[PDB]
Order: sequence, then structure tokens, then C-alpha cells
Amino acid sequence: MDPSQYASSSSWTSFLKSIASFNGDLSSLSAPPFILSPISLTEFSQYWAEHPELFLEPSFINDDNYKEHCLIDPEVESPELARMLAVTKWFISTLKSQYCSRNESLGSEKKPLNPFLGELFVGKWENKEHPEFGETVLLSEQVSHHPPVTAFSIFNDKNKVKLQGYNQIKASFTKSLMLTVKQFGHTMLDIKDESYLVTPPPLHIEGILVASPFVELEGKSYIQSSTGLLCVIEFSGRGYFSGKKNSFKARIYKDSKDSKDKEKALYTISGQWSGSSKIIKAESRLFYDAARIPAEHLNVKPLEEQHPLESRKAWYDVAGAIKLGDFNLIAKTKTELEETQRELRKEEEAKGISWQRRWFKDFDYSVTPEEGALVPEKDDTFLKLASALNLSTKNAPSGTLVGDKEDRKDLSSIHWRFQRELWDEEKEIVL
Ligand SMILES: CC[C@H](C)CCC(=O)[C@@H](C)[C@H]1C(=O)C[C@H]2[C@@H]3CC=C4C[C@@H](O)CC[C@]4(C)[C@H]3CC[C@]12C
Repeated sequence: MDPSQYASSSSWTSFLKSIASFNGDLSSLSAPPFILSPISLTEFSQYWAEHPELFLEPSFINDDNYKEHCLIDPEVESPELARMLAVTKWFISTLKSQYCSRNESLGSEKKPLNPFLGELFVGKWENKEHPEFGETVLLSEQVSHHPPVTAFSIFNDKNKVKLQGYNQIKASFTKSLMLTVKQFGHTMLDIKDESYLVTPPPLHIEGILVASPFVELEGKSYIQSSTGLLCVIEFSGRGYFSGKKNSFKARIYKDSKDSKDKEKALYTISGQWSGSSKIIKAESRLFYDAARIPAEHLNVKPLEEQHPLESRKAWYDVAGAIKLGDFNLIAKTKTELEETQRELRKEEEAKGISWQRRWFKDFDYSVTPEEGALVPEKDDTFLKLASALNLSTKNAPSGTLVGDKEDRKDLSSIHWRFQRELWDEEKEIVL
């Protein structure tokens, strides 16, 4: 059918009614084929680094050049501040990838494949047009299925730029079928010895009633640096109706203390994360223009060469059935994929290959670990940056501060950490 028929179709109305009895498990939503995406959530990890030059720019900023790596302020006060600006522009540059790519490729946000446990998605940006970049590697692993959790690392050994993080959600519908989504997890970015802690924002999915879903961001994201500098980014959907969307204001502070007072911002950035934004130092200059720089997608090896744990190969028949809009064959291929994976895990275990906690481990940060649980080393980055920001260290929604209501709920404190050795010693998977 034409998208203009979607909203009043029997399938759509049937799906909307089924939401009334929503069990809280999104996996269950029996979404019609036309609103299904053939991309797994393990691929979404790639959206952290689709502008290789912006990902890597902080590593090129040093005591001896920083005033030459700060396009909107050649008079920036410090290399630390220049780097905070660049990491902020990078983080803004991810949002269009993360929150808009299905709209442009499929014509609307669609319901992604729920990843199997142990599912892997790997690739690299080889950065051939820029020798000084080197290859940047993405590893993405499905570390939990009940509930779904994706962990990931993106690293550039040449420039000592490395990213790790993990993600999970909780969602519920309101009466008009808006879907409120709270993200959980965080991502850490190290630029040589300097670190940055990033928290993803809450969001809501609009347009379900009309069968044309889309994301809009709300609340706040933070970027807290080991330098003490902090960026607080606030999202809003003001001006819908006037055709405005995807707005934000980001303010960078000397430290989290100054951040409790807006008038102390060293810079204020505002605009649209999916279009353009300006910056004003404590008149204005263009900070980022998402239309001027296309996304660059990572290199993924051919399907014929992929290991059967790899997302695209693994989801291949299911994807083909979705593309064909065949309810029958989608139900069949899915049941087949479950049998494949069940048998594959058996073989992995038979060869003594660990498939479960493949490249990431769950660390317990609660002051009551289970006897031999994995626990963080003493100068752990996460603890020190969470403390500078007064971030709760528990499994609260991303961005929860100490003493917020959500920080008060006997909540756990388990966080996923990448183990590089595990990739170096990886038994099967290559790029
Ligand atoms: C009723 C189904 C509706 C058609 C869509 C509901 C649905 O598919 C939800 C689960 C889906 C979306 O609608 C948008 C997805 C988020 C998009 C972007 C990202 C960023 C990434 O770093 C982490 C994953 C996340 C948060 C997606 C999670 C699943 C959502 C909410």
C-alpha cells in the first residue's frame, strides 16, 4: 500500500488496539510489515561515529596548535576548552544519525529487529581519503536480550581515540499513543589521556496514531570531562506547527558548580541538531550545519563473508521477508532464526568459545557486590567523572543525578565495560 493508506488500514487499526493491552514488552507489539524495519538494534551503535573527522578532531588539538583548531573562536582560552568544543560538535553531529536515519531511508521511523543474545555487528571506517586518520573500528554486541541491551566500542588506535558504551530503554504509551522512551546507559570517550562521559537523552515517538512515526528528543544530555569542563545540552520540540523541530541549546561551563547558574556559561550553542546551530561566546558564529556534511557509513564485509553471529547475515532471510511485506514468511524466517541461533550457541560452546560475554563484561558498582563479581578498579574513569558531575552511579535513566527521585528507588548498579584483550584474542570474528 501507499503510505497515505497506512493510517486507516485494517492492519493499522488492529495494531493500535493491541497497544491498549500493551504488556510493557515492545518485542511483543505485533506491528504490521509495512512499519517494520529490516535493521537490528545492534547496528545502531554505528551512529556514534558517522563523521570520522569530527570523531577524531579532539586528538589533533594540543598545547602547540589549539588556537588553530577552534573555528568558532580562534581566541579560545585553553586547549581543554578547544577540545570540549570539538567533542560537543561531534556529539551534536551524531544525533541526526541516531534519531533520523530510518526517516530518510525507509520514509519514517520503523520498528527495528529485536536483537538475539550474542548477536554481533562489526565494521570499520578505513578513512582511506585521510592517511593521518587511520582505521576506526566498530564492535557492537548484544549483551542482554531479556531486557535488550546493546554494548559497543569505537576505537582508533592510530590517534588513541576510543569510545565505549551501552544502551537500553524503557518505554510506555500515553492515551494518544505517544511513546515515552527513557534511555539507560552511558558512553565514555577517551582522547589520549583526557576522558569525556556522555549521557543520552530521553525521547518520545510521535505520529504512531497517523502511522508515520518519528523521534523527538526531550530532557538533557551531559558531557562531563576529566578536565572539569561540562556541557549541558537541552532538547526541545518547540515550534512544531511552524515546521520547527529537533532544537537544542547546549551550554559549556567551567565546572558542574557553575552549571547551576545559566549566566556563567562560557558559550551557548542553539539551533537544530538535524540542521544548523550558532554559538555565542559568554553576535554569533555557525557552529554545526548537519546539511553540509553527509554521513559516512562504515565498511561492512560482504554478506557471503560474514560469520553467522553477525547481524546482517543472521537476519538475512527475515529482512527479505519484511522487504516483501509477507506476514507469513516473516513469521516463518523468525522461527527459523531462533533454531539457527540455538544450534549455533551449542557449537560455540562445543568449541569452548564464549559467545555470551564476548567482548564486554558486566561490572558491579554497588557497595554490595556478589562475592566474586567483577568490580571497578580504584581510579575508574566512570566513577571519577560521575562524581564531578554528581551523576548517580545506579541503573537509573541516563542523566539521573544523585538524590533525584529515580536515584532513590534498591536499584542495581551494573554497567558494561569493553575488554580490549577479548577483541585481540577474538577467536572467529574479523573485519
Ligand atoms: C510501535 C512501533 C513504532 C512503529 C515504533 C516503536 C519502536 O519501534 C521503538 C521501540 C523504537 C523507535 O521508535 C525509535 C528507536 C530508538 C532510535 C534511536 C536510538 C538511539 C540508539 O543509540 C539507541 C537505540 C535507540 C534509542 C532506539 C531504541 C528503539 C526505539 C525507541
